[PDB]
Amino acid sequence: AGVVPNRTSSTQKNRVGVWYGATSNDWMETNSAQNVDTYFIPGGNRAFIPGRVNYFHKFSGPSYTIDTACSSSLAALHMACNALWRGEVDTAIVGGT
Amino acid sequence: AASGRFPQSSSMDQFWDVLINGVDTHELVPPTRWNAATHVSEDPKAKNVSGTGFGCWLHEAGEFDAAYFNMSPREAPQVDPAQRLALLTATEALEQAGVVPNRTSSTQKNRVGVWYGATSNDWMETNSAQNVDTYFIPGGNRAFIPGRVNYFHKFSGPSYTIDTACSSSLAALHMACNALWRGEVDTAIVGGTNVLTNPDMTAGLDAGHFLSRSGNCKTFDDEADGYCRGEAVVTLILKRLPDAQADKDPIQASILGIATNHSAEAASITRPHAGAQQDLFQQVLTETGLTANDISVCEMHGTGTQAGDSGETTSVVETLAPLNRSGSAVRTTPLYIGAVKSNVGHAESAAGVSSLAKILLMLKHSKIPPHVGIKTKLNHRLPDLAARNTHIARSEVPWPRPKNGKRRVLLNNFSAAGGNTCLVLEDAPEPEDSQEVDPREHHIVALSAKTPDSMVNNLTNMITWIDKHSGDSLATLPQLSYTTTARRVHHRHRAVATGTDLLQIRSSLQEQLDRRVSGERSIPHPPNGPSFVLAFTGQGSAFAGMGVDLYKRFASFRSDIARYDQICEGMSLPSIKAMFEDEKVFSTASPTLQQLTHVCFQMALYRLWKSLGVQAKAVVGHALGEYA
Amino acid sequence: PDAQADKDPIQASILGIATNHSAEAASITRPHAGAQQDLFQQVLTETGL
Amino acid sequence: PMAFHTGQVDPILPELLQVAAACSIQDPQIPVISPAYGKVIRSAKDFQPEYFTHHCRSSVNMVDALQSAVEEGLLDKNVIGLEIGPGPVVTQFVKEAVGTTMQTFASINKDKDTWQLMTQALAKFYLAGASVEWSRYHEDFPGAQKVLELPAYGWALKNYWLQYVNDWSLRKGDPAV
Amino acid sequence: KVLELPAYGWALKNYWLQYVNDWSLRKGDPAV
Amino acid sequence: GTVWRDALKILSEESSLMSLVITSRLRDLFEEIFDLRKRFS
Amino acid sequence: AQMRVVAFGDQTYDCSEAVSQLLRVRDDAIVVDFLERAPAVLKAELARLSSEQQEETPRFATLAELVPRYRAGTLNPAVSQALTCIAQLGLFIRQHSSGQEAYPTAHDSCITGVATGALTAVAVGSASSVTALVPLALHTVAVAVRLGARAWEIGSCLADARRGANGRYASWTSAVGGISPQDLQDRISAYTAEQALASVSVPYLSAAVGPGQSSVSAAPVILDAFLSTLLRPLTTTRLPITAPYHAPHLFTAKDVQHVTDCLPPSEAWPTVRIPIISFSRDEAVSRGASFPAAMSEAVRDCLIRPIALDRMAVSIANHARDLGKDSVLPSPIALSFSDKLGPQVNSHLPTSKSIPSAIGAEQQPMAKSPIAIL
Amino acid sequence: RQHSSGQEAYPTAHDSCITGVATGALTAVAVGSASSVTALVPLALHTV
Amino acid sequence: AQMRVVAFGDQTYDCSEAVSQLLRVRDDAIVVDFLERAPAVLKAE
Repeated sequence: AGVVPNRTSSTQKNRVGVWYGATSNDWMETNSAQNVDTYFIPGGNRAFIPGRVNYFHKFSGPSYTIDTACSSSLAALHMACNALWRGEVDTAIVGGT
Repeated sequence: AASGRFPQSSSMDQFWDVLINGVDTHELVPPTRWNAATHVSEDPKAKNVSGTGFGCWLHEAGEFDAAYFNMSPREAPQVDPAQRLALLTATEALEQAGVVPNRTSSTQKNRVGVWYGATSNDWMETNSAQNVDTYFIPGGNRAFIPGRVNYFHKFSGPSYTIDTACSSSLAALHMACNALWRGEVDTAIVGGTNVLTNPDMTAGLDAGHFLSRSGNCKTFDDEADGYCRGEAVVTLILKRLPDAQADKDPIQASILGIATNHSAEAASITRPHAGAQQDLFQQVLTETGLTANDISVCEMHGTGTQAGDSGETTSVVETLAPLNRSGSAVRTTPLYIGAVKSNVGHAESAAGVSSLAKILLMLKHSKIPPHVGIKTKLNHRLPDLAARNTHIARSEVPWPRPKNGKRRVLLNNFSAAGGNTCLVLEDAPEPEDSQEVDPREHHIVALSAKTPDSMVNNLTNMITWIDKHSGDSLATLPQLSYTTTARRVHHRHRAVATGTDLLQIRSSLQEQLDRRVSGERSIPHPPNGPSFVLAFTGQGSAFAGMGVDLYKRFASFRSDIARYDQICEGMSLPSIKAMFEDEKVFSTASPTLQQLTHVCFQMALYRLWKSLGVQAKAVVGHALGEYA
Repeated sequence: PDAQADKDPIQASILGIATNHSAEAASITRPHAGAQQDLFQQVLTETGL
Repeated sequence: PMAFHTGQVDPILPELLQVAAACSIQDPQIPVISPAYGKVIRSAKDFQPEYFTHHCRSSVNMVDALQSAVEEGLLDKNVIGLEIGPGPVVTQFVKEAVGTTMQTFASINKDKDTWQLMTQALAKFYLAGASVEWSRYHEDFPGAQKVLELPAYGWALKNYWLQYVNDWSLRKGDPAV
Repeated sequence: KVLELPAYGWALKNYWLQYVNDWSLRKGDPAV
Repeated sequence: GTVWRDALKILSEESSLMSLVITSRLRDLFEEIFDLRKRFS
Repeated sequence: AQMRVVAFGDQTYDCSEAVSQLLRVRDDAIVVDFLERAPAVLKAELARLSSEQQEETPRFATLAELVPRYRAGTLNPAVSQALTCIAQLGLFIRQHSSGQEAYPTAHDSCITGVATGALTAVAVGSASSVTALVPLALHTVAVAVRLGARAWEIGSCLADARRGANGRYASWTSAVGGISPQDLQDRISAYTAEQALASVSVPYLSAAVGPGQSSVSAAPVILDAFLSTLLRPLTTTRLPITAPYHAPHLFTAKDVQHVTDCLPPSEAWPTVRIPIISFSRDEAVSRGASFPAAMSEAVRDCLIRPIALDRMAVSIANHARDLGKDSVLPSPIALSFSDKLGPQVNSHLPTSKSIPSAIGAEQQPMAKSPIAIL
Repeated sequence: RQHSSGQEAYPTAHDSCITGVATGALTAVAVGSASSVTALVPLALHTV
Repeated sequence: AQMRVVAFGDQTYDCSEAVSQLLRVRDDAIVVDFLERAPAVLKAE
């Protein structure tokens, strides 16, 4: 999308949100659970899926994970569309995992 | 309304008891969850062993009524305690709030949405995972936490689960306010759950130096090594103020604004920093339209971390307690800052709603409870609160509400996932005029259950409760009357009691209880949809002032009678409304008036009982009664 | 407005979207068609076609 | 004052017939026990204008209609009777028809109060298992309906739990040894 | 105008924690 | 009457998900107790 | 020397496409703010009602889920009334904020409406801006739902739901053609005399349309029976009017007073500055009346007086002459058979381009907008 | 706010005049060029 | 026959309190709409 943070008004860092649907974290239940360590909880909780994206690109807008089960992603899309609709964010990042 | 289950608390009132008595509820993990001897070590070396065992535990979290929510004994265990408790609290909140299925227009099907925050599903990872079965995903998936609340109560509105980690439920509150301000819903159900059965959650948190190996959260204490585990479940009922006042529903407080940002500028992925938090606090103050002085109390997200507490405190004081350039306080009134986490631990997902719950009781009882997070000495990193007229109440302080004024509060729920969310809250609208006694003299109390054993239990518990509250006030019986009748979700087996005062209610329920205890087997009376035949009498037995109480007390009935009267007057028939308004007319009243009064009385009365869902298998009528 | 202002690429455009819950279901397992149909016309209204 | 269901009402029957003829008749949704015919009517064919003249003139046969009902199984001791009207005159007739142990009560009577008869009746009724929407019955008093906070409803709870056992979480990743 | 160009060339390595010894089938059972 | 006796237990353990399960267990009701008992004969 | 007339319609116009194309509006914030807000004042007055309304009350999540049950005929008069009113206000609020169209003024324009449109008309005539129209417009939403609601009270009282309804609500009104309103009135009177029917249950002439056109309302059982007696060359066509209206025998002044009880008493209510053409009365033109009084009067038009649509055209023209205007623009909003209005009004009597704006302004705002997937 | 929420009538050439100094001049142009708050808003954004 | 004059000021007047009070407007959507588009078009310029 050619997005460069703080290049234009719509791409300013504080106007950018993230929303991602996720049905489960099997990684921390099965794989990292065999040996728990310091980055177990940073690596396994669902909230870090959108969070990590905000931290890397320095987006100070909202961060959310949605679980409606098999509709999670469109539910997240709905929340994101609502944010653009109410002016809460200029740009919205929507995904599903 | 708000209902919930917190540590050492089966209700909001026992959580007031936890707070006002300065109770500190942390304790070693009970054996029901996991064994501390094997899972906890002073210095962990072996894998999946943690340095701490402590948490504040809901010891009754497993308690659930399978017969109330339509569940079998094989299905109910496999349901997560977050789901079960969410159903209980949400139900209770509907009983305390203004929502019953098929009542007013605010209670319709899709107009009622549900949002719940959840940061952990341990039940499906640990307990149901030992033997998987059909009701594994039916009982473990978080989407069903709001889902089941929609299925049972037949609320067709939206259903969402939010996971912002430790900010989850307040994030869900944000979503709820956004929908109430989109028109998607009006009744909103907001809650949060955090019931955990996995030791790995603990061990991973401790591996990340999140948890405190000494004790509970110590907010503001000079030696503070982390937060501590805590468990809670909440559900609230929310409505836009115009509709809430339209129905004269109870209102404990009003949320003015809520906002969310993220701490993007952080030097790490773990600690939220102060700049984003301050920008958020001022954002909500500007948005809602209030100065520092308007907020007299701030419920902080205190995790009992030296860095977190000092950082947040600086953002709060720099917003709500700025200092003049000369060095004098800008505040004219005092700020009292506190953290609920010092008592009931760090509920993570349910932390936000727990904090809000604290406020609702602080608002109700007009008091600020003591702060127990300071064990030894105040933290040296904190800014000088006394010069800014900020205070940590060590003992309870009078918190009276100014005359013709509303004190407002700032609440904070933040997450290690770096999202930051907070709201501004306000006292509820003053009454319309003042208190008034219910002119109804005689009242009706309704009891229900799906099982005879449960029935016996509810009878006993109701009798004991009456013995507790018998003499507090006269308004107890009208409130509990209109409440038990309208505000409840009843099932098949059901008991009734009437009287002027609570004593008569007790005598009735006691009598019925004796019938249950003695001379009643363990099987129920027939559950067929218990067939009714309705018998309609002729005008022979009619008398003066017949059904005046029904005409003065019941509006649906009054509507029907008034309508029938106008229908009569337009057809060149006598006016029957007078017979119910005034009794003296019955002496001189003509056969047509007598007869029409009788038949109108019967049609209205039939419609009244049908309004109670009385399904008539058939009807019989004697002379004139058949017309009805 | 922001999209066209920044000369961003646009592959398509979402008119609208909606959500309800199947409350009238027999079971927790299977969503039923009445709610779904009401939701389809719900988005056809919200979107306007 | 007059004597109904006798030769006295003979002159009013033609005009009454026209009154009945101006009406709109539909099949009953539930059976009608008819004392006029001493029979259970399920069809609109029997409610024609002649019914109302016949009713006015003919005797009220409770015994024949009730006995007709019980023989069809529509009524028995398990069924609930409810008096909609002043006084329990008709319920006693149903009671005498089906059996002495049938639960039948009334609500509005001149001797006892409304609420007394109501608790004795409604108890036994809803004890039998019936459904209600109490909202429609109480949604009343636009100015006196003030609602305040009260504690929760009494719960009858049992412990449903799957015990975590054997400490298998510490052995995650290890084989069976 | 924005052209569709190749995505960033990633320097990729496999980062994985193998699930081993089928311990999920023995959930609830003792060591033995 | 044997199958009349067993079917009741098959009901008690379960009681449309549950319905399909009940009839599947018969082989191995939301739409189509006495109606069941008579449907056997 | 041209005068635009803003004409609103009744229940007959299908507003499904209307409401549909309204929630398409992303081009102004007051449209979406008002349309989203409409359920709030609506629900604030939806709760004070009888029990039977609480029985068959349909579900609707927003103003969207009403559409399928509207087309299916399973939507009640109270909500379908409010929905038509919302659609009319939404189209106006659109056209005059989104559409960059100036607001009506007493000099160059008048307002008219039929049944629901009368309520809508009071609101537009009482404001000096769209932004000032918004609150009055919502108060009108509440009036509309209480109007349809009370109509359904009495209508349900007259006749209950039919067995073969299956949730679909029958139409109390039908359009007749090939006969003059007076001659049809005579046929109604004759049918009344020959058949045994009550005084409230009688058929009546609900509207007078044209020299050979009119509309009659009765019960689906009764109306069917009456319409069955009218034989060709006469015409009979169904219409979606789901409650009795325009019946001075069924309703009185107390019903009007009650429908408007949702308007609190105050002295700051704006008056009707734009003249409203109330053609179904003795007084063709009414201006200056207060908003509550104007509303109660419009409610009385809906509930009590018959529609005289044969007097509408000339009524507009008379006022056009009063202000010395040669011709009129029609600007219909959700009006059934609106295309033929313009010629009809101009028969009694003897060109547009968009305005561009700043780069990014002529398009929609940055609040709400059809989100692009980049 | 004064002329919509405040329900204050919009200025007219007959009964009123507008003036401004520095910034006020620009804003004055905008208020002087509209008939109504609705017609003032686009000219308002232009003026910003 | 009184005539109202609408007088606007310059930078010398402190508009901090003004805008602080204008972000509080809710009753009418055009004010929050104007204050929504104003900073966006502002930063766009």
